[PDB]
Amino acid sequence: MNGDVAGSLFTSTYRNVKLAGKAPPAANLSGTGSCFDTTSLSPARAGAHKALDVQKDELPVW
Amino acid sequence: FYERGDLPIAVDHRGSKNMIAWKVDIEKLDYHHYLPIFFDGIRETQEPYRFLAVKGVEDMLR
Amino acid sequence: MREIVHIQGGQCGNQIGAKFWEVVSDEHGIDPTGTYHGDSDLQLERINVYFNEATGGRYVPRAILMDLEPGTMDSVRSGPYGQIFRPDNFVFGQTGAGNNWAKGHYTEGAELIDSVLDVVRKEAESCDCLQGFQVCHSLGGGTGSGMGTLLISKIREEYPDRMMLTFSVVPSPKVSDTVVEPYNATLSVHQLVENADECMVLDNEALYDICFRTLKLTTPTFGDLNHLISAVMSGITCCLRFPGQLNADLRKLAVNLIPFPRLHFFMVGFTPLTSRGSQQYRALTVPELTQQMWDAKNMMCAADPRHGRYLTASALFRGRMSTKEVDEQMLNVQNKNSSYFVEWIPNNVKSSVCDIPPKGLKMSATFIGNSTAIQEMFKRVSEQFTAMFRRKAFLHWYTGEGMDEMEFTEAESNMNDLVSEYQQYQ
Amino acid sequence: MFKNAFQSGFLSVLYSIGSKPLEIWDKQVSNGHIKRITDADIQSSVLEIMGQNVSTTYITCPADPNKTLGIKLPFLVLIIKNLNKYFSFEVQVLDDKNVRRRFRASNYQSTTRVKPFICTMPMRLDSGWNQIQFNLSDFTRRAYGTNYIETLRVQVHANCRIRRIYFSDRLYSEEELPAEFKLF
Amino acid sequence: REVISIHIGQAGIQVGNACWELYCLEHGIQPDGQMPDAFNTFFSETGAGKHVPRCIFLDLEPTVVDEVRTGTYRQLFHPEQLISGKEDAANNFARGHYTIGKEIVDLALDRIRKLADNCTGLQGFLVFNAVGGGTGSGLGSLLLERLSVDYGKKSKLGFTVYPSPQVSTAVVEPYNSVLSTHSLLEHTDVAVMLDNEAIYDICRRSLDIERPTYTNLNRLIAQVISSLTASLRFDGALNVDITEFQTNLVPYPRIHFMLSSYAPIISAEKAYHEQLSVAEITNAAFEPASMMVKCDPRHGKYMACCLMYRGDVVPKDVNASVATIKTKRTIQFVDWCPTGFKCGINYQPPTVVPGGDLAKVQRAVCMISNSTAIGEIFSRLDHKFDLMYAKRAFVHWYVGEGMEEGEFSEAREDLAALEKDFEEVGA
Amino acid sequence: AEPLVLNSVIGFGGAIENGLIAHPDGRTIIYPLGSTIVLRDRADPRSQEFLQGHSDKVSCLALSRSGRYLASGQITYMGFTADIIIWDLESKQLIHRMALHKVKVQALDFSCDERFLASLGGQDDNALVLWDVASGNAICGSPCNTNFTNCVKFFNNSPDKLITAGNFNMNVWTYDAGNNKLRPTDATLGTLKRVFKSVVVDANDEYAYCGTTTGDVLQIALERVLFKNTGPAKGNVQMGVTATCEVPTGDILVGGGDGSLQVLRTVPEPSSTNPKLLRKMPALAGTKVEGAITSIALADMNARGFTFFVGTAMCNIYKVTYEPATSRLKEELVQTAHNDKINGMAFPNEYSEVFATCGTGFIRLWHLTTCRELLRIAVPNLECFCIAFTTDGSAILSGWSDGKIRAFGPQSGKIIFTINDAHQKAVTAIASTADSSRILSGGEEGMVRVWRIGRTSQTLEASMKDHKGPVNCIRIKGSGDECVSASSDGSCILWDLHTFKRRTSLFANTFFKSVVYHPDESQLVTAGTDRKVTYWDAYDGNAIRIIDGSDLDEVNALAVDRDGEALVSGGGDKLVKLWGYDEGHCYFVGVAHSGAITAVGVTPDKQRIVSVGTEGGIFIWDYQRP
Amino acid sequence: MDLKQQVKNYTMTIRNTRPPTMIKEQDKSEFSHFRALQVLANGDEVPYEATLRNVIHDGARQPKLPPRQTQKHPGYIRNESGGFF
Ligand SMILES: Nc1nc2c(ncn2[C@@H]2O[C@H](COP(=O)(O)OP(=O)(O)OP(=O)(O)O)[C@@H](O)[C@H]2O)c(=O)[nH]1
Ligand SMILES: Nc1nc2c(ncn2[C@@H]2O[C@H](COP(=O)(O)OP(=O)(O)O)[C@@H](O)[C@H]2O)c(=O)[nH]1
Ligand SMILES: [Mg+2]
Repeated sequence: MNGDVAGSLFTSTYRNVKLAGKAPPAANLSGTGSCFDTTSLSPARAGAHKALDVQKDELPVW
Repeated sequence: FYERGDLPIAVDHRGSKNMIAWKVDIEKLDYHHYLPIFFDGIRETQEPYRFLAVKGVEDMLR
Repeated sequence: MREIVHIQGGQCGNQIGAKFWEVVSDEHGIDPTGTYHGDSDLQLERINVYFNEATGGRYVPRAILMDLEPGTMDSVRSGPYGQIFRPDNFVFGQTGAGNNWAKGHYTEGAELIDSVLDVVRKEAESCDCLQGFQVCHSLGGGTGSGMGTLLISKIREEYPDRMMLTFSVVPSPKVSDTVVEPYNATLSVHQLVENADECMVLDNEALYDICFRTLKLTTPTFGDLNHLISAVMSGITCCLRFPGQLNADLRKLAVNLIPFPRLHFFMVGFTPLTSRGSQQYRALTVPELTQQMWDAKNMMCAADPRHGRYLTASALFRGRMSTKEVDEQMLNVQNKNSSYFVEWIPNNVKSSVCDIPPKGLKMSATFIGNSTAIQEMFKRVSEQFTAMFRRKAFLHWYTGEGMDEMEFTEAESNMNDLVSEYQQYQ
Repeated sequence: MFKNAFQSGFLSVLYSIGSKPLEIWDKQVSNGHIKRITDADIQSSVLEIMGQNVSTTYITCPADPNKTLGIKLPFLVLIIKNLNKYFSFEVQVLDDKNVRRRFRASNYQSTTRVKPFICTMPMRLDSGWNQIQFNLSDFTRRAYGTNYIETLRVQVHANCRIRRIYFSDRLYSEEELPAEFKLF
Repeated sequence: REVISIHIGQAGIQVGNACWELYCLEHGIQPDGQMPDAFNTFFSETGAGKHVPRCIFLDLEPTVVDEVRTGTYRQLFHPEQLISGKEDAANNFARGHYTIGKEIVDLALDRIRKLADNCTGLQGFLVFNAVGGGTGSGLGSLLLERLSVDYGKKSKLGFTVYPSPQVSTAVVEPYNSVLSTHSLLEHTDVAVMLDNEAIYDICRRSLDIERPTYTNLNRLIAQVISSLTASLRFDGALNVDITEFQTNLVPYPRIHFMLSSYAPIISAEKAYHEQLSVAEITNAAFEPASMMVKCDPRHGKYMACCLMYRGDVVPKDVNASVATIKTKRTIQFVDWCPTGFKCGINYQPPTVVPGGDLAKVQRAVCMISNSTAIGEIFSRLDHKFDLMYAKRAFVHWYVGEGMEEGEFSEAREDLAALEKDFEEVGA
Repeated sequence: AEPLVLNSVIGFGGAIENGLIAHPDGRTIIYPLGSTIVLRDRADPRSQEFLQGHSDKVSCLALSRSGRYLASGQITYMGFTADIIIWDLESKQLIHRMALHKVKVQALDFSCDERFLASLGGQDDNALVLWDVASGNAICGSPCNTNFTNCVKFFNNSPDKLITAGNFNMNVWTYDAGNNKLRPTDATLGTLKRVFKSVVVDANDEYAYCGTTTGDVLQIALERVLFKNTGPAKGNVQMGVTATCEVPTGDILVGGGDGSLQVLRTVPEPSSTNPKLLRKMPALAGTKVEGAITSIALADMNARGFTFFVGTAMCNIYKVTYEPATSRLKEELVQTAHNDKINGMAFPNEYSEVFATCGTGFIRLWHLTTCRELLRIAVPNLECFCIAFTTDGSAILSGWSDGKIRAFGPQSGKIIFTINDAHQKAVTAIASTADSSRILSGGEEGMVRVWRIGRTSQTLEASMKDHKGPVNCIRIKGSGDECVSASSDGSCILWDLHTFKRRTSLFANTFFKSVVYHPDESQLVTAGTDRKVTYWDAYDGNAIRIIDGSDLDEVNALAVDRDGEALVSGGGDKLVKLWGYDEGHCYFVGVAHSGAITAVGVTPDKQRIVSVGTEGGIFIWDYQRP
Repeated sequence: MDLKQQVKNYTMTIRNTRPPTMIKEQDKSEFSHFRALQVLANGDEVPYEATLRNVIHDGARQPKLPPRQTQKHPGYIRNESGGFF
């Protein structure tokens, strides 16, 4: 229950990246290109969990 | 009970034989809860406690 | 058992606090990573005062860092003994007040004071028996003066029964950094006189003068200035953290040094202070420490103690000594300089002894004097304030942020009457 | 412990405002958690015990299971907050026949069973913060012909916000209670 | 015959931290609490091979208390004896008497109660404190009043340390002293004045130590206490208990302030220098350079005097010495007391504590007298009190704590009446 | 006059940074002693020739890559220039002595081509000077920084240098023959303001590794002097990093502030699929070591593993083996010594191969034949003074600076009793009587006390306070009646036990230091600060004869053979004198004890002489007829 | 008076009931050390660590400081009459 949900965004991000010192997760920046231009949309789905484990030969035999 | 400190007794420590300073008046004291305690305490022979037990028994009986 | 909560505000406050925590960690023998590694057992028994115990044999400081710029936090985490601070005590803004008391006390305060108050209160119940608060800051800046004053107001509103130390550095016309120094200082001291239980007045000019004359150093860097102030900061509280032949409480010092509720502006010194070229030609004895301590050139304020009268004074010693030599030396200093003390308060000297001298020294002392010479510095600031105010210079950036003229008028009146009582009792 | 203590009219065994509130208590947590957080109602630090299984997570009064504290005070008072979940607490007492009775007050049972060793009782709590006073002497008198002598341990279970559990000797009113023991 | 000692404040606790090792050294008790009947007056033998003292050290700061807890005598004092509060009185009489006193004195007195019940032939009380501080003044007076309302009849030897006229280590100590004395009058029966500058001078001249600390002061105070309690502890040719002072040293219900002195304070080489006899030590026990409170008795007249002796002392020489002193005119008595001397003798000589400088003397004398030099001392303290009170300095701390200027006014007028009584009686 | 053969030696200085170093060829170790450097055969503990000539304590060592040239620097009194001394390890002679640095020389470094030396000196000097090896000349110098600089190291091509200041900076200095000047370039730290202690350079000059006092390794890419990834990922070490060494592989062996060894991988690597590199992971968590690490040296090159010699602040030299295949460090301590000045030593009665030597806070029992320390007792923070066995082997008495006398047991080191306060300050002399029931003590107050010890108690008898100065020695006669006390009033007092009185008082102009009974109790031999030994008649007290041996400085050490023919004496100088008793004749030895000798003794079996000085050194000699 | 203090008194009461301990801390053991000394006396091939053992006692409580000087040079200060204290 916070008066402003976005009331901690910048401070939390800065504390995580610098103050606490833990490595910040830097991923999903592929295909965004530069600024001032539209980002190329990837056809991948964010919500979908496309794990699809492939144990082709490491599966033990009964 | 005396070690617990629920007995309202102090020693006068007078020049004559010492009397018992009673924190509360003995008249309204609950005899049912106190008389068996002191009557059981008559048995012991240690110096600081036997005098207290005997004097308390005497005072209640009087 | 007795607990002090430290708060750092502004650039000067944060740097001085970092140096102070380095000094305290060295004195208690804990490494810059947070693990105790000392030899004597005197250190363990009084680490609850400045260090809450943490899992893994690590001790974290009981201080709250407060500012508005990322640069100060980056510098604090950069320096040595910067890894011991708890990362969640960094109450932190984004923009910076920029030498504006309005920006520090009315605009950014309205959204930072709630968070800083929550952290301070939570750290307050983190300790069982509170003793007091100590805040280290400036009186000329924006993020250190205004926000510090607002935090003091809220604290003293919530906890009306605890000691209050405000290590505040004050401007001097010779060493002048910014331009609205009188504007910030007048309002800050206006609130401090009605709010703070005592104020530790410091200034850069006196420290520079001491470093030039006594220490005979070539480049008196900010590190040296902060180290001297840090030595004072540890000396004033050594009594609670170590046993001695005459233990003195912080409230004990407050009662001995405050005869009237508003005459609570003290001036500080430290001894011994000698150059390396002369360290070998000097002994270590109470008479020489006392003469250096009472020398006017060992004082850390731009106010000559000989231009006024000592209402009260106190000396806190560290090291193995004799109370006989201590109190006879105080007798001598009171008798020879009899006219310099007030006449209607006998025994103007309080003395305390502690059994632990600081690391690197055989013996130390700390002077704290409630004299009436501070009125000179206050008049020095007030005349600048009146000169700026008669023309309303710079006043529009204060009036355009919610403020008006009445608070300035009241501050000027308050400072005038306050220096009037200093002069009257002088 | 506590056998040589003074045991005046008031005696606290756990206070939520302190450096180490849980020094004599022995936390035993499984599928749950314990915290010290600031409540949004009384603006102070209180301890939270939460657990999926109320019978698993609890805190006992004496750390050593064999070694038992000694308190002669009749009344035991808790200051808790109702989280609208299952909550229970247990106390051991000693009678003059030198046997150990047990009193367990629970939120999730209906009948009041009386056994030779355990008396299980129902409790009904109000909405927010409330103080419960237990009156060990009267409960011992009602549950058995015995009378109260001594308390051997106390243990509170999951789903509770707790602060200032203590002992007392009288039915103190709110106005006559000392300040640090009040609710506001 | 047993007497119980209680210590309040830093000064009282350290005086006790001297007296107790002196006592166990006298009785041959190792610090852990066992020997390898005379001890019964101080140490109670409990269980088997364990002796515990009859005292309570109590103070609000924990520093001195747990320094004692972790010091040399950890096993001697029972852990329940050492009471410790949380924060100082901060040289505030009101803070020490009304804020933390209401919380600590109840436990303190209900502990001394169990001490008393364990005791059987309790002779009386004796308190160790300095009125300059906050705790030893405020809560000392509070505990005094409560003990008086509890027992009342029994004697209360209060060995109180007052501030030196010109040596000072505080600021509001005149306030603390007058406020404490206002209660010390009508509750204590025998109050013994002690100073610090006088002891500094004593150890400077006689004990020829150039840099004396509090340790030597406490050691010699302990020596005085042991010398005045040796009559109960051991047997002599003429013994007196605590109750002879109560009748021979208090001629009037309110004039009870006794000055103390001790002889011979001799170092190691001066022991071989000077000849130890009775006449010269009795003479040395009377000049101003050998009394524990810095004041000049020649301005006053003696009312009563008591001489305890330890060691190889026969009544012949003390009788001759008292006769010579009475014939001497440099010291003058008062008309209301033709027989102003009370002698007492004990066979055991004083002991030597390794670590002190006092040498093994075959005999010693302790002097306790009543005079008016206390009258000038109280007048001086009253003057330096009213000087500061004229400007209402430091009164805001008291009024904030909860007191007012009322009790200040009554304390001032009560001390004025006390001086009136001294100047009337000395006539 | 003839020199005395020097048998074994125990002792080295572990406080010196990077002091203990191995010769690059063959079997040779070298470490700094008090004010001399000591060579040792790495194979067998046969002490090699010592190299004297230093005015005061040596503080830094350096060795050429070829191992032919050695450089040593010392610390001198304030105002007197410290001198760097150069030695040839093939022909052991002084080659160059250069005195330029004001107070002390911080560090020295030799070049890859063994042509230049870098000298950094002074807490206050802070001037870097470059010398040449061909002649005792100085090429060029420059002030380093406002803050003091700690260490200097060369590259493997050596026109360049790198130094790291103590407080807050780091520089790379290049040397050019065009201007004969040193051009510095400061390091580019992002924000770090760390305090550097030790530095090491790679085998190919790409990076340099410096240990901060914050407790982490710090990597600097050279030729641009840029900051890169920091040290251990698994937190920092318990105190500041104190020692660093370069494995011949791509690893760094780092020794932290609390005896902690770690092997850190040097190759960078990116983690979490980001441009940011992860911290240097520890490829091996080495076990703890008792002493604080101060020196690491790569001793041997073996295809199965790498051997390193590690010095400690507690003066404990360790040999550690590191196996890259199976990551594990194996440690064996090879020698131990005293970290601080030692004073006083004891011999068991008619028993030879036990030494009781005590230093600050430490009692140590040593074995004579093999020099291996058998037992140690440690009190946290105290200064030790006179210690002595009882005439029975039951107890070892020890004085302490706080005024307490403590008695310990020989086996298991159990304390049997202690006196809570024997003297008002430090006690200086303790002696035991033949009956083992009485003990004599003497402190700095100037009083002598006597204590009777019963099976359950310790009682104090009459105490005599004749002396006005510190009591320096106490000696009891075969029967307990007679005991002599020598103090600093210029007087020696003879006491009586049956009645605690004094018989006579021997007097001299200067302070008496040592007094020894002659066998059969015929006479007394005393030594003091008059530089004169004096014979005294034991019965009445009279000066028989005065010998002016060693008039240069004071003498405080005396012992006499069991029969009474030989008399061994110390002094304020560095030589040990061996006189005949009846005649004044010399059989002394000169080269030993870089520090002033403080005590001496002769083994009861008349085979060996043991001497202990103001530095942590025990020198086992060989006895011979005078 | 307080809960922490009461627990401390209980712990210290137990610590006074227990008999005093001569050794605060021990390394290795006396028995193993005796075997190490025995094999050393019998022959060779004994490591240094085997023979070396240390025991730590309570010792001084205060930190280590250089001793005080109580009396200065005798020619500087004197008492009222004369002498050297
Ligand atoms: N004789 C003697 N007096 C002492 C000693 N220590 C303190 N005092 C005296 O005590 C007076 C002040 O009271 P303190 O004992 O210091 O402290 P307190 O009585 O507990 O009062 P607070 O400090 O407010 O808690 C000083 O004026 C000293 O003269 C001591 O060791 N020996
Ligand atoms: N002693 C000391 N004083 C400093 C330091 N940094 C800044 N100051 C002083 O602080 C004053 C300016 O305060 P400022 O930084 O603007 O306060 P802020 O805006 O609230 O952070 C200057 O006059 C400086 O003399 C420091 O590191 N040490
Ligand atoms: Mg006090």
